[PDB]
Amino acid sequence: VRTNGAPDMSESEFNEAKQIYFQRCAGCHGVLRKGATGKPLTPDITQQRGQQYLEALITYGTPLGMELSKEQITLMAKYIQHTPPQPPEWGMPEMRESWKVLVKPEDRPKKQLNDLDLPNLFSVTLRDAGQIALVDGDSKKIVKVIDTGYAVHISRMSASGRYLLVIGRDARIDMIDLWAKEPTKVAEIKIGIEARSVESSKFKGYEDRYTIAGAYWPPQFAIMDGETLEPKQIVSTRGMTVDTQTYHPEPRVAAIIASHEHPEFIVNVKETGKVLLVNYKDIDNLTVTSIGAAPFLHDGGWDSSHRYFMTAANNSNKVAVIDSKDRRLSALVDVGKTPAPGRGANFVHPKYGPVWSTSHLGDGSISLIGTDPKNHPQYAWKKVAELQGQGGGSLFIKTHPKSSHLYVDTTFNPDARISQSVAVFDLKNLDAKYQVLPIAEWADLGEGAKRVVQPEYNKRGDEVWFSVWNGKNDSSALVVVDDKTLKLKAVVKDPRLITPTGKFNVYNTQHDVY
Amino acid sequence: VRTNGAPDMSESEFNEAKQIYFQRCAGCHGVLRKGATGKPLTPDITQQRGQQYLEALITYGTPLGMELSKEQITLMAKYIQHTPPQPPEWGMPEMRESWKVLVKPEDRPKKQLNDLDLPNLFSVTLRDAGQIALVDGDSKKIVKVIDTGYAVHISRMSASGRYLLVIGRDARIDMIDLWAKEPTKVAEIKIGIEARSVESSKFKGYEDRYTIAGAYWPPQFAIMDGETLEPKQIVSTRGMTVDTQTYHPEPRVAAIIASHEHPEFIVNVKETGKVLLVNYKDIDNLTVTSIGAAPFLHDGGWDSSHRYFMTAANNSNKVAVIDSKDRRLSALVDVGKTPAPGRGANFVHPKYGPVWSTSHLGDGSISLIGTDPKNHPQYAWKKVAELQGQGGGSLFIKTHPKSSHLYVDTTFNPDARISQSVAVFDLKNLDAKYQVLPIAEWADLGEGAKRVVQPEYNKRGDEVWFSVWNGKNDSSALVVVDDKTLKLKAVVKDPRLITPTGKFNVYNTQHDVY
Ligand code: DHE
Ligand code: DHE
Ligand code: HEC
Ligand code: HEC
Repeated sequence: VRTNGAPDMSESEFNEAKQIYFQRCAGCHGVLRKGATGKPLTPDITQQRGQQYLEALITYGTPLGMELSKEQITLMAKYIQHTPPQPPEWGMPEMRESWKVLVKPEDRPKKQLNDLDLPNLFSVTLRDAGQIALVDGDSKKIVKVIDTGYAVHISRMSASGRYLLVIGRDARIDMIDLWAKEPTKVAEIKIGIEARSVESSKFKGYEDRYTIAGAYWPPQFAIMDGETLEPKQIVSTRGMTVDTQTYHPEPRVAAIIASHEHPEFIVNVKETGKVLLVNYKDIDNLTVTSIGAAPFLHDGGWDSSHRYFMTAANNSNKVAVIDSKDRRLSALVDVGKTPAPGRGANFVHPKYGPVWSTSHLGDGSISLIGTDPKNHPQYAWKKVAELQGQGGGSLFIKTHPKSSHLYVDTTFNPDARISQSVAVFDLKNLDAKYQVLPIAEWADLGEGAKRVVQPEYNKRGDEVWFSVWNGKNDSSALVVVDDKTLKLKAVVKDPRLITPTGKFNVYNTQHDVY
Repeated sequence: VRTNGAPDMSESEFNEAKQIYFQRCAGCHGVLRKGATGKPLTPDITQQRGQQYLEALITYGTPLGMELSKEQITLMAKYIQHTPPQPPEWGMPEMRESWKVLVKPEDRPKKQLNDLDLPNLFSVTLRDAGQIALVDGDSKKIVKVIDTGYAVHISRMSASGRYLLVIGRDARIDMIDLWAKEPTKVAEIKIGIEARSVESSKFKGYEDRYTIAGAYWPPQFAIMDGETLEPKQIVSTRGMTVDTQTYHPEPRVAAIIASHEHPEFIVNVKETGKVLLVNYKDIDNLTVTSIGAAPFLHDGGWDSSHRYFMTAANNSNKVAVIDSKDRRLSALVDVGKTPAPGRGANFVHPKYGPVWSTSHLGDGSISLIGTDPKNHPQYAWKKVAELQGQGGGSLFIKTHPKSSHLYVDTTFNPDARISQSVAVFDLKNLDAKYQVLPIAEWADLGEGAKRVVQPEYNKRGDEVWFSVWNGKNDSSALVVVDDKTLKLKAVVKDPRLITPTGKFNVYNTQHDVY
């Protein structure tokens, strides 16, 4: 057991110094030792550190985000310097053992045990901390900090409006009961090594029946019981591509959305460019429909009518329209460079009719795609208009049926001021340019990167919440703006609020209000 | 580039001395250098041969079944001594290039151009020769010897009764027109590295629309146009198992049968134990239903009513009943050791009603499973009776609706006499023991292994054809018996008849007459 220029020793040691890498350095440091937003563990940045320094750093840790014997550390040190490993296959045993039922279905209350205005609660992600903050929308006070998995990507609500599903990027799901005295974890499970999406069944006759979770590694998605989180089925997404029709060993599972028209899960499988329609009717025998879209599928959401899944194929610069009723690809609308909608933004255009919008990453723009074939067939599935935001590097854009301004964030732009503000449009005059809201400046944080991410409204549609994403150590905040006035309403600040990313309003998430 | 005790040299050479192994030593010598019925190429039987002898043997060949420069031979010699390789991924380019249209659909005749009694022709496989013999059923004369791929496993008829599909174990399919002056190849294609089954669409509204072929390597099946053999879709079978629900990197595609009730292909995926129902309605978007059966699925066939696919799960010692109408697993009937039906044998029992039978490999016996839930529900999906053949190592068993004797071969039994004869039962008295027919002795071949394989009837149901499978060099024959008399009718002998294995009667294969 040898690499291209670092300590080489054999056997057994390879298998174990790497099983110790996937211990609690799997989700933190990556699958192929990548390491987004932190400093890399790629063979060369680490070989430069050395056989002496690496032992030291692993042994005492560091103060920005750091149990093992001297022998296991000497190991990890000579072995992170080695050729990159063979990522484990996470099957049913590994998944059924990680399954822990913290509270039984009968032990759980029949009705609410708190004064909490549940539909107006915010499930805020605390990335680097590996927890979620249950912030109140009126009092602007953190009601409860719950211990979850690492870097909770998204939070989904169980259609009923009772349970809160949260998934870590380390593939650890946690179910939370919002009806308990103090809302705490009632079930947990690890569905892979690295994941992104969790989702519950939301069709007519199944509200909360099954829970699905998509994984980045292994290329699979796992279906569970939507009450106890009991693994029932696991399906591999390894297969042939849509473009070149060739084999691909790692087609990652991206976004998932429950079909409201049929008993299915609409699963975005990235690299292959196939949107899977996973029928659950008969679960011990799965029926999957492989709808070819466009390569590199990513995020997206529902249109105004909950019929069309508007997904972004980012490295193809197209938006795929999935018809959830007729179960086919409606069109591959060509949009600008690297589209990134999140769930998207739905409003009613005066001169074009009901639309769905998306901000971009390579380009800027906000493409307006028509979502109505019945009353506006000449505009549906075309980039009819086009608006212009501050610049590239945009992740989300938001709107609400209650009132008027359209918000587009720009989290990853090199221009400091742009990456610390949002472009607010007025729908009642689209030819009018945006108003730059100094979100991060209003926060009064002082020093840091102060990146502005995700515009998330409250139930009522009067407030718009922002996350000022700043380093683990730096002062981070949540900025609340009044939609009608366009002025600052409040700033939620706290040291427990370590790296706030995604904020999910319970009602708005549950009823898909975007 | 080094192994555990043989010449080691680097780079480039690994990739090429192995691309030359998959040249024309892929189908002949195996995927992982296995090598059924010939002497192995496993690292140790070959390392013992030596760096000097291997160069010699590859350079001059041998007289029992054997272009490259001295450098490429020196290569192959140092490199077959190396660690076993990384089997290529055969995608769409490699498959679309291998596609050759030898005759256009318009160039082909509107009606027959020969005196041939097409429904009573035998497509006989000549294994080691890599060809098929079109033997006549009345005159017992080879009408045409056609050049195909290596070791043509099965031969399937296009529902119409016009085209003859033949697939090599080297995954080379060849379509043959039986209406041409001299029936020759009208289309060919290579769908993988190693395959077994080919099949055409046989449901009500699709007779000859699409052609499917299952592969052992890569774990996939390819769907083509049933007229021109145009690759349209390729699907990977790599996935989770049914028993332990764990990942498996090589679930081999075994038997395939076209559903006569729905627009589907019933695909047996071995290792995973999943019987796939591949819907073709909309081909650019495939709907697959994963019906869990029992691990290690293999062969099988239809019942009397063409409704139930009776497949054998050999290393599970069960027979899975697939309902092609209601689209579910009907039952997992427990049978004896290592079941091997082929397509099976269907007859009407006097005291139990319509049944399906299967001979075995580990055990002997012929298990009788009831195939009627309507008139005989108390016997359906149970091993009601049980008959006894000569011994273990049995591959096929046959019967015909016209007349009375049931034949069970035994090709792989150590007892020479047993492996050279067939057990003939009388259905009109099942308590009566079998009559041992000295098939290979009647052939008058003299020296050899003289293995008896596959009882195949003629259209009329009066003759029963056997294949006396003897070595490439030895004298091989086809023995024809008269079913009514149980005596010898004729013996087809010829030197072109090198290793006769599977004999397929055109009408009997087409209309699934077993
Ligand atoms: C597949 C996917 C979804 C859709 C889920 C769904 O709705 O079913 C999604 C949505 C999301 C949403 C959902 C918002 C919504 O309301 O729609 C949030 C909060 C979010 C926070 C982040 N995303 Fe996300 N995102 C990825 C994956 C995804 N992001 C990546 O792979 C990527 C590009 C790289 C990575 O490092 O993981 C990435 C980076 C980020 C971030 O950097 C964020 C800001 C911080 C973080 O935690 O990593 N992503
Ligand atoms: C999956 C499969 C089928 C069903 C196809 C269908 O109907 O869709 C089948 C049927 C068949 C049938 C179909 C007969 C029928 O009418 O049902 C034939 C002729 C046949 C000749 C052989 N079979 Fe076969 N057979 C395999 C695979 C299969 N055999 C193997 O993998 C195995 C065990 C090992 C191997 O070496 O390939 C194997 C060995 C053999 C032989 O040794 C035979 C006698 C000679 C040869 O050519 O290799 N198999
Ligand atoms: C588990 C056995 C491991 C291994 C192999 C390493 N880590 Fe971590 N790591 C993480 C963070 C946030 C940092 C950056 C902040 C800081 O250093 O304070 C790091 C950095 C490292 C390095 C050094 C990088 C360099 O400068 O070259 C190395 C060699 C390293 N880690 C190895 C995060 C985490 C955790 C997230 C809380 C956890 C747990 C781990 N690391 C675990 C391990
Ligand atoms: C392609 C580049 C190759 C390689 C690597 C080899 N063969 Fe063949 N082989 C086949 C048969 C039928 C035999 C047995 C009969 C006989 O030897 O006459 C063999 C045997 C070998 C051996 C030697 C086995 C031993 O005694 O140790 C080796 C080293 C070997 N082959 C290498 C069949 C075929 C073919 C089927 C017609 C083809 C073509 C190839 N072999 C091609 C190659």
